[PDB]
Amino acid sequence: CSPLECDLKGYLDWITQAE
Amino acid sequence: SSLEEDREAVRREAERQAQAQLEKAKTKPVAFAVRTNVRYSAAQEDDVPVPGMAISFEAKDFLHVKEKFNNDWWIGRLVKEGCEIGFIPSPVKLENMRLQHEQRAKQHTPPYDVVPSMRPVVLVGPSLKGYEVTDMMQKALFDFLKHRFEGRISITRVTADISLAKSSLAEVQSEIERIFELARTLQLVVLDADTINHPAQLSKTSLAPIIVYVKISSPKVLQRLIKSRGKSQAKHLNVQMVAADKLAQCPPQESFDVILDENQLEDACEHLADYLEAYWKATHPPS
Ligand SMILES: *Cc1cccc(C*)c1
Ligand code: NI
Repeated sequence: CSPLECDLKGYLDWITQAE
Repeated sequence: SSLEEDREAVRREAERQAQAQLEKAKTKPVAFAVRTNVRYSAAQEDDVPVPGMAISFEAKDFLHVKEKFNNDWWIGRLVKEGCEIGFIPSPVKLENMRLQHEQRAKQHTPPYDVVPSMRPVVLVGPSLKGYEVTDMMQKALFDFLKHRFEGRISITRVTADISLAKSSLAEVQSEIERIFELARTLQLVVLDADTINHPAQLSKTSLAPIIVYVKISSPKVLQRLIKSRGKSQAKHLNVQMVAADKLAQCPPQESFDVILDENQLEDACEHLADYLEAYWKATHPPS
């Protein structure tokens, strides 16, 4: 899959840790 | 003949005493720090209290000052691991070099800014503070640091617009004093500065911060992260995007101390932790 979808999921997981 | 040997004995008792004071200062606390606006290379003619023990520096170096030897010389160290204490030329000493040169020739930037003893960490990016993407990504980093550096760290929220530190002016000046105070014990200081979204906003202050750029490389990624937070947050997509673009246009080596462009939190956290552990060693010699 693309580099962009990968980055996105990285940062979505990053954000969930702050929840 | 035997009075030339009296002159030498005078010089070296003076050197022995300065040396003794230098040995004692090794375990004294740090009184304050300076950021250098000029360079200095020690030279025989400067008359160092202990020859061989002057501290040379470039512009924008940091010095920890322990105490005063006399009006020409302080005692302290360059903030760099391996660097132990020596003699730092006072602002009087450096100005008198110029002045001496000028008074003989006829026959305004201070050399130092006083700065927090530990440079405070300010996070900027990926976009605007006060919206969820930026607030949550930074919060995750603050949470990491509070755990990794337990015992060695102060984290504090600064709500005052300290960019106005080049009613409010009272609150701002108070927050600057409090930051200096937190740093005096040589713990890592980390600011959650609500108003600071760009490195230029702290340029004229004397906080001399470690600026950390939390960078999302791709604007399309940020666009999708913002939308992932829903309509309320997606409503303000535009302000968030330009705020992000402005950071990306900053010249990096001039604007930032650390750039975290890793898309995984653990990697960003460990990059930052490496930097701060190196800063800890620089600010905490085994001497
Ligand atoms: C789909 C995918 C493959 C490898 C790495 C990532 C982040 C994503
Ligand atoms: Ni633990």
